[PDB]
Amino acid sequence: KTSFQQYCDDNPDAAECRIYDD
Amino acid sequence: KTSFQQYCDDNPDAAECRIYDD
Amino acid sequence: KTSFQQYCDDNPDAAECRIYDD
Amino acid sequence: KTSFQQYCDDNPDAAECRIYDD
Amino acid sequence: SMVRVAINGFGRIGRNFMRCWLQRKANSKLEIVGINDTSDPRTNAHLLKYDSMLGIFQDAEITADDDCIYAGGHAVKCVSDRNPENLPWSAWGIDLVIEATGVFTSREGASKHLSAGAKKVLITAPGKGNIPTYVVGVNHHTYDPSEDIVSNASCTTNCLAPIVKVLHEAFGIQQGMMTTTHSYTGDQRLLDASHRDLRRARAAAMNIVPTSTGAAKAVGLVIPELQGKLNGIALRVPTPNVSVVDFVAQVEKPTIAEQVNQVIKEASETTMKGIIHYSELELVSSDYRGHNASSILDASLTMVLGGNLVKVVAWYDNEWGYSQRVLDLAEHMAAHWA
Amino acid sequence: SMVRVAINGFGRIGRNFMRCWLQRKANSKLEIVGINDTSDPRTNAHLLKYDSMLGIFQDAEITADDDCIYAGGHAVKCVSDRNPENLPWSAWGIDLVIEATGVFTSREGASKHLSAGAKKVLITAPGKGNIPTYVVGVNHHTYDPSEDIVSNASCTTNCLAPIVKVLHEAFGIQQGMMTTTHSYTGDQRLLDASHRDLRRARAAAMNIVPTSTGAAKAVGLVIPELQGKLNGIALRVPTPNVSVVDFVAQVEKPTIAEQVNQVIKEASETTMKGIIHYSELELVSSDYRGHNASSILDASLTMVLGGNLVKVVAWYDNEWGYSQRVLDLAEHMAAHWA
Amino acid sequence: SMVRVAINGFGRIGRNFMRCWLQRKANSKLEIVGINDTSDPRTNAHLLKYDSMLGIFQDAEITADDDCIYAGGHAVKCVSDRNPENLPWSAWGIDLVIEATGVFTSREGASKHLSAGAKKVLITAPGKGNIPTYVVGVNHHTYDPSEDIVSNASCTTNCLAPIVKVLHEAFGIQQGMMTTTHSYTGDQRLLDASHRDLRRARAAAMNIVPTSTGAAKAVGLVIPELQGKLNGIALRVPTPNVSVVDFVAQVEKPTIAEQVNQVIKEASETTMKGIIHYSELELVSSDYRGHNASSILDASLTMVLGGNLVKVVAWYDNEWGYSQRVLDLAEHMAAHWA
Amino acid sequence: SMVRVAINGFGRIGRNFMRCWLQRKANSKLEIVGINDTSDPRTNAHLLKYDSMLGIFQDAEITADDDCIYAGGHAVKCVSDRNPENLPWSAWGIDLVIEATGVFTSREGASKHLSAGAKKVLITAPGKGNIPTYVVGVNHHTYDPSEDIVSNASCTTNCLAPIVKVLHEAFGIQQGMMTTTHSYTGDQRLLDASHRDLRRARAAAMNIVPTSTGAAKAVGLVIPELQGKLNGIALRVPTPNVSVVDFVAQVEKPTIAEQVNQVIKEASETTMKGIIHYSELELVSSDYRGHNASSILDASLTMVLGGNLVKVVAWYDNEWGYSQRVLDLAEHMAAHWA
Ligand SMILES: NC(=O)c1ccc[n+]([C@@H]2O[C@H](COP(=O)([O-])OP(=O)(O)OC[C@H]3O[C@@H](n4cnc5c(N)ncnc54)[C@H](O)[C@@H]3O)[C@@H](O)[C@H]2O)c1
Ligand SMILES: NC(=O)c1ccc[n+]([C@@H]2O[C@H](COP(=O)([O-])OP(=O)(O)OC[C@H]3O[C@@H](n4cnc5c(N)ncnc54)[C@H](O)[C@@H]3O)[C@@H](O)[C@H]2O)c1
Ligand SMILES: NC(=O)c1ccc[n+]([C@@H]2O[C@H](COP(=O)([O-])OP(=O)(O)OC[C@H]3O[C@@H](n4cnc5c(N)ncnc54)[C@H](O)[C@@H]3O)[C@@H](O)[C@H]2O)c1
Ligand SMILES: NC(=O)c1ccc[n+]([C@@H]2O[C@H](COP(=O)([O-])OP(=O)(O)OC[C@H]3O[C@@H](n4cnc5c(N)ncnc54)[C@H](O)[C@@H]3O)[C@@H](O)[C@H]2O)c1
Repeated sequence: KTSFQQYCDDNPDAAECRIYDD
Repeated sequence: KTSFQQYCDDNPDAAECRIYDD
Repeated sequence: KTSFQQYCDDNPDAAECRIYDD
Repeated sequence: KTSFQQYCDDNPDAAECRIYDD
Repeated sequence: SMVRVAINGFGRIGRNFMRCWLQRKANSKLEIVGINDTSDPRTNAHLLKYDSMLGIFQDAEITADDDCIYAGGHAVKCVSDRNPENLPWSAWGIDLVIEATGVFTSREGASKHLSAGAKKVLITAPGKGNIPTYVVGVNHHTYDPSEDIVSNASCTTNCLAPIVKVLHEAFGIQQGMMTTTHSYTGDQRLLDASHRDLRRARAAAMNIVPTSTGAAKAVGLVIPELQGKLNGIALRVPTPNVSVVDFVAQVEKPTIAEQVNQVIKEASETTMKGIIHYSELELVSSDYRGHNASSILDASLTMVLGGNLVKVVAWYDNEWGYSQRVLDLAEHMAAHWA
Repeated sequence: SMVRVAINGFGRIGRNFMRCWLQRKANSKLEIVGINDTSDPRTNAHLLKYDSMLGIFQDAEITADDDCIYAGGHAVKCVSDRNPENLPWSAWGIDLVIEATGVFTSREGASKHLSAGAKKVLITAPGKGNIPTYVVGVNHHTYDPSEDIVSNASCTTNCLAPIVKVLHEAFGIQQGMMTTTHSYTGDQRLLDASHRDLRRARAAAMNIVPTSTGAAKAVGLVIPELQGKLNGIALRVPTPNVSVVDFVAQVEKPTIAEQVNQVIKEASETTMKGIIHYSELELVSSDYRGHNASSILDASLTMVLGGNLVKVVAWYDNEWGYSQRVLDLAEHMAAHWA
Repeated sequence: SMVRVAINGFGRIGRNFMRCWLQRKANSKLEIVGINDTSDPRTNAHLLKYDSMLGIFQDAEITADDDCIYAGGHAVKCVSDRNPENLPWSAWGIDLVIEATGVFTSREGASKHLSAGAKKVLITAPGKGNIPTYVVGVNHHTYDPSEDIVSNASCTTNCLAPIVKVLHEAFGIQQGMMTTTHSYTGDQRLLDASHRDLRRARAAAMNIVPTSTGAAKAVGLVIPELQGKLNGIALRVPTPNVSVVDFVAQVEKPTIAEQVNQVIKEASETTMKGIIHYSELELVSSDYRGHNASSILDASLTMVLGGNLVKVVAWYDNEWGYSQRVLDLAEHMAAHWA
Repeated sequence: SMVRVAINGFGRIGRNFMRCWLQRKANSKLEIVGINDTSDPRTNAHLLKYDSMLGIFQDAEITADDDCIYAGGHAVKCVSDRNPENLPWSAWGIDLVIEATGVFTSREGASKHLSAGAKKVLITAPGKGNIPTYVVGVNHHTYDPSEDIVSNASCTTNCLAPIVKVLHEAFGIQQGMMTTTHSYTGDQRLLDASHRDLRRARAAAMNIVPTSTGAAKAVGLVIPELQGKLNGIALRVPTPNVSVVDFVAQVEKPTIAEQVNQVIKEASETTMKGIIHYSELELVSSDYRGHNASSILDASLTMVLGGNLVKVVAWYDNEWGYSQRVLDLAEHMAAHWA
């Protein structure tokens, strides 16, 4: 994992990570 | 001190926390 | 013709009248 | 006096002419 | 007897005014009986009912035929003639015209309604020339029932003048500067396009657009002591409604932010009740949609420097709040009608 | 020698066209010598130079006096008459009029320019009635040099028709439906206001606004095999420029998304080079500002179901890309002049 | 007695849901007793009361202290822990969690609420993995009372699925493609900024932004006959709420636009009453703010080609309409509780 | 030897700064060799190239691999750690960190970069506490090369301070009030959502949003004579870039609008060349995208009352103009580096 991939696993609600299936 | 206050101390770049002095 | 229909015949470029087929 | 000036005298409500003092 | 009203120009102000009256109809001395506008009754009824800012009109059914619109079965006759001299004002027995087109703001222009038979004209805009100008809550009690043409000033003047009156009576205003950060209005173009004013030419929802304004100077018409002592500008921004006045004044009596706020709060509870609202809440422009006050002081923004340089900031719903004031002025004229 | 051009209507398309020509004039058979517009030279020059979408014009100095605008020393005569029959086309030696007002799209209307002295008219919009219609890259080589009034179709037709032609020749289009999610344009009102079209009446930067469109049916004019086989709609949304077409076709030859993309990519490199661009990048509308292609296929969005139901999605700069095609068509006419 | 509810994630859906319940609580089997969110009670109460889309909450007073928010005297306990395993669901006697954070959509994630003491979880989003999915009006009667984690699907699935069910039962859907022109949502960035999705990274109010969507494929979860037969995409546009789905279907029984409209109208009056509304009015997105239907068919936009290629277009308030359906599903679970 | 630069925080300012340097690279004493950011190199390269405000980067090819981004084949190493104490500054030989995250603006926070091995830190924001603060063109010649942490102030302070310096030296500023009508920035939420600041919580593209600001007080740091004599506020509005300062000052020497404009014009041609631009044109915010000045005086808006109350209005590109100043300050530090 990259640091970015790990960050989104730990903080899926972070602004860089949110995916809402509209 | 509240949980929200601790959250913003720990994550000042979080979307709920950012204060840019424009 | 109504007054409005006559107005748009006389002024097709008026704001109340413009129809651009996008 | 120009044609544009006469147009706005004759049609002050035209889109090219409206001046609302906000 | 009801005062018979015709609306000339069924635009943002004409339709906001109509909705204001429909909600206040039970207590009204006015009866809206006619509309003149560039468009036809079916279009007018559609736009009265379906409003991007106000929502769908809830209080009564709105319908139309070839000749009239109906609001709760009450008929409003419609005509479409851009020359007021041709309008059927005598034939319809019109007492008062609400002049809301934006284009008959001079005495010569507004008087065309008198020629067509109306008894009085209320211009929903600053007058050009020697037209008596009123701000409800500031000088409307000076209205003379013999006047045939009056102006209700602008939205911005209606927001600024009550605040100025309170500050002047408490501290003595020596000079003052204003900027209104104002929602875009229908005189601006949607995309860059020809206009005799090069800034109104520019795409309204894409830009901050400066315009000159007479709104601050006009406060001197309704507070004559301050003639020539006020000036300002407008910045139109990409919101469709709700505006804010920022006023910076030099005052005679030294003060501090807390006192400035207390004076305005006290007035809002007493002499300016219903005209000024005092807010200590941290709100934003959308929250003031539909507010009935002429001015909502944002108390958190008040500041003073050196005792004598005072900044206050006040919100206003430029469509709805102003239209409430148009209706208030018209009801005042009706109450004093000979 | 040079074909002398007048622009009638110095609006979004008229000014984009002028800027396209100013950048390409070194290889041009056209000389823009005149402009007719509602406004005066000062306003025309200001809006040509300062553009909310294109930015400040970089390539040459733009000035004006009472009679002309000037672009890098090139003088362009100006007139302001909304009746084309009165225009000075004989006196100015005008060969070709670019008809960009939006209001002279019938043969009767456009022919007023011929009565005034022009030799040909190129309408920057679909024609109304029996007007030959061209899309560069699709059928412009069929231009008949004896024609006096032609149409360059619409922005949406220029985006859709090249893609449809490629898909039809590869797979056989039996039927197709289109929706364009389109930037707002100057026919819509800034705030809710009178309009003969009740959806165009509504505040453009606040709403998704459906409108009917002839763009899909007009593909049948430039690809005659497909007459009657296409239909669709427009949804105007709160962006000021750049649009996207979504096209769902029923095709005869069964296929899959990878093959649809391969066919369009191959065309973009050969038969449709400069007309269709093929993109595998994850971009958004702003990134296509100023793109010179008529259609940019967003390859990541292609999908197929059941072999025969194909969806493709293509971007287009509806102001700039379309104006590049107007210039291409005008140059083609100038090179085949009779 | 009452099913005790906690909201996890007091965002757009969490707060819309709360307002839906506050308006419907007189007939409810639910009692909202707790909220968990990143922020504190003061912030929760402020945003519940003051809403840029819904306006100021009218029905009851909204206040807060350090521990709770209060809606018309009803106290709602508040906590702030982003790890659901730590939440006080046992201590508060929580029966049902409304999972509205957007981040606990797998069974593993949502089950953390069960470990903390809750009995069931309703995810306000498509589930990831093997989670039973319901659309009220389509398959909610199939609810199995033994299920502990369920999904209410997405806003777009709730709009599309009812229309698809009606069209499938009348004409037989063989394949279908969807595009939603959708208001921007909180997963997009305000200005270009880091995001694992390169299109969601881009300035949301400035751009048309394509995103993939599972909404069409998810219709196959609630209408199992159609598994694998639907696909589509989303285009996010610069409006803050209200969306529209464009659906192009290949159907077995040949038809025409008038018959498609008649079938949907009949369903809207009977089997789909309250779920599909049928509109013949020429409206725009703002007019559908606050609509309670899952789908509003815009009948003027229906078209058919060649008998089998059907296009329908339907509006939906993606915040409020969807939240009404979340409440409907929660009430259904409460009435079938085990 | 080049001064080796790392950017901490590759956001709007970090990426504007990078583009400013790439365009000015030939004359630079700086070499940008590293980036730390929350995201990965491929995302950073994509956002550097594709910008909703600046357009596609034209001057050099931008690519990326797992470890670096490349601009014209020149490698910039990338890392992703939100704790600056862990950053590889000694390992990369970093001389100067551009601190552009918004979160390390105190001496304790910025000093974490020094602990990690960097020699100096330039904070792209007002400092908290005893951090020396510079505005290029106002006090940057007071920079002491022994200072290890400096602040370049805010965009608003960089716009206001040059104007204040010119007005103070010409007329003597006694007190002054400011309002900035400012484009929204990345600290505001896209839709109403949790925030410790209740106004930044609100939907940024839908509202006029007041915020407190230290920008006016900060002018007293760079013009020490005016410490305590200036205050103001901010109104964030729905434009994505470009802002305007409105400044109202009490001055000692009586003046008139014409003299105020002439003094600023003279400074813009001499002592403030490149920092203040003087404009007599009637432009709007979009026209100032990419302007390199810190302040563009809009001369048409200047007004004076009673000799001593002065209003001036100045535009600024808050992203690009400010980033030009960050680069100017960094180049100044490099020119004086021991
Ligand atoms: N919108 C505001 O915030 C606001 C506030 C206060 C005052 N005003 C003033 O009210 C006036 C109207 O503003 P608005 O915002 O309603 O504008 P608008 O453009 O929405 O409405 C003007 C209406 O008058 C019609 N009209 C124009 N010329 C006409 C003519 N010759 N005969 C009949 N009808 C005609 C137009 O078709 C339109 O329906 C202006 O003077 C404006 O300055 C506006
Ligand atoms: N904007 C687009 O995306 C686009 C794309 C393709 C085609 N078109 C078509 O091009 C045409 C113009 O569109 P636009 O967006 O440039 O509109 P616009 O409103 O920006 O420009 C029209 C111009 O013509 C002027 N005008 C109107 N009536 C006139 C008259 N009688 N005489 C002289 N000048 C007159 C107006 O003042 C204005 O300057 C329309 O037919 C439109 O459908 C527009
Ligand atoms: N907005 C819509 O139109 C819409 C419609 C249907 C479904 N949805 C779905 O609903 C969900 C929420 O969407 P939204 O628009 O309300 O988003 P939002 O960002 O407005 O709300 C999310 C809320 O959850 C909070 N949160 C995030 N992580 C948390 C955690 N670990 N613990 C506690 N609280 C946390 C956030 O602070 C925020 O208040 C998403 O799955 C979305 O796809 C949204
Ligand atoms: N945007 C403007 O107009 C402007 C003008 C002048 C100054 N500023 C100031 O510049 C600073 C940044 O503003 P911006 O507009 O670029 O904001 P932004 O949100 O676009 O950029 C901040 C960047 O820093 C990253 N980041 C946050 N925390 C981090 C950490 N701990 N480690 C590494 N990276 C981190 C973010 O992911 C983002 O890429 C703020 O202090 C702001 O006040 C902004």
